[PDB]
Amino acid sequence: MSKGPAVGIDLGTTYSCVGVFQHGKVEIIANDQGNRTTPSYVAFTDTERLIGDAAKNQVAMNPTNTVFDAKRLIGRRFDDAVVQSDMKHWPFMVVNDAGRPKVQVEYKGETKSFYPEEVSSMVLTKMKEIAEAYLGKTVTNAVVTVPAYFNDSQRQATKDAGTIAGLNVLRIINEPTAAAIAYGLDKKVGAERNVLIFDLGGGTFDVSILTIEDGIFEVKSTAGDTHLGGEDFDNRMVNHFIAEFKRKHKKDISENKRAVRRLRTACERAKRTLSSSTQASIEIDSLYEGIDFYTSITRARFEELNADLFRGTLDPVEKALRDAKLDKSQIHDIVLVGGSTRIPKIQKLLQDFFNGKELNKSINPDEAVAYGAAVQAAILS
Amino acid sequence: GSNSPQEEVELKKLKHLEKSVEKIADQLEELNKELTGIQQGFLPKDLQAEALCKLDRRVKATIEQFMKILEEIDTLILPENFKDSRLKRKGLVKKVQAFLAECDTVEQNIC
Ligand SMILES: Nc1ncnc2ccccc12
Repeated sequence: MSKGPAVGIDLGTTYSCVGVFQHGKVEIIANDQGNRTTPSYVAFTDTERLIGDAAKNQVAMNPTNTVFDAKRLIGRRFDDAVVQSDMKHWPFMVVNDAGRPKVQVEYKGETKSFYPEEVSSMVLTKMKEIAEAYLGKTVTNAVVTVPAYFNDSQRQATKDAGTIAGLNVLRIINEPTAAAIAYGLDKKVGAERNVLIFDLGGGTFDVSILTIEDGIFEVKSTAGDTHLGGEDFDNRMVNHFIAEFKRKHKKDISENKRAVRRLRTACERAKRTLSSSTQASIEIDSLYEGIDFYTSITRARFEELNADLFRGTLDPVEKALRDAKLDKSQIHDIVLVGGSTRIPKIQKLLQDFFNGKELNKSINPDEAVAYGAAVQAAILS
Repeated sequence: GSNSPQEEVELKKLKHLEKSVEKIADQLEELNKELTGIQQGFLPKDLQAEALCKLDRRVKATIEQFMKILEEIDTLILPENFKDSRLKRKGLVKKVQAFLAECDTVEQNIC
């Protein structure tokens, strides 16, 4: 293969995305399964190492040896409060190696341990291959994104994951900076600009405030909830349905893992439909004890079940404005990123908070960070 | 008759799902034949329990494939006038649930 262009990689907690700037536009690259995002999963089996979709597809079968959430561990010490709190909820083992965490798995019948940057290098290798398969050219140069709150150790560990994967990391840029670049906020004429990035996706909630002057970016403040996302909204819907099944049939499905999974998968889909329709229908034959479960949920009912969680997204916004020493009227631009920003109620609450101001939302929220990174990668080539 | 061209689209998706169920069922039958083989085979009593537990990954993969079929069938919305599609959907779920119960007997008898 001949030499290829530079790419933009959004290395996410749950999913990763790769883009390329060509013919005056960014193209988000679909993976071998045709998906525009790839799960940040690595599975170790009795015979092979699986990455992405193939790794996520067999998690129910091999939970202990399937690694994900490496981004929550990357550049951290084993004794970090974040490491200690998160490991209780993971099915895979996290061990202490001289103060550093390592995921421990069974691989080809042997006990093996990996540093979080080695796991992230496997995901970056997959992103590099996805780009090469589409372009039909060798991909070496990339811009890799990190959250704005990442420290020196977390940024260095991410760059090290890039190097391990055979990538030449042109630059490591903040995720909110990448989203601002996607909308070309840096190219708008005039004086200094105060930009608010509202990132609700990939199991985390991040609010960042940035200032752009003559193409120069400065992070003024960061806030959020490290464990808030779409899954929480799904859980509320599942609880609502479980209670509805009890009311209608006087039967508890919650101890049948397969019934709960069928219900959960259907709620995830009904949630996505409620972003473009005002009602979602669900038909599940023989859900539990031979009972068919045919029901529906309105957008309003969904909004109500999640009312505290949705309203709660404004507390980090107020905290970020306070830490940046800014009033809400001083924000020139609001950018939505992450799949959950597609929820109409979340957009409504955010627009009403900014007294009817229009939101930058035309770029697919799941892809906007990779989009901005791809633009940056083309600029640095 | 009230048979609509739109219902043909749904019946075609259901027939593809039935063919996928037949393929997973053939793997479950090969697992049952391998299970029986080890049990009434040439291996010593101790070496049989190890060989049988080596089928666990395959039995778990079979269960997962039937679960993904259930999830796929669950995306279908069929109006009340789609009687043949509603009957085929019901029949297919029950067939998959009976194969899932067999997978559970295998899973409870290995390891
Ligand atoms: N993650 C999502 N949350 C809400 N609505 C959506 C709509 C389409 C795709 C993803 C989502």
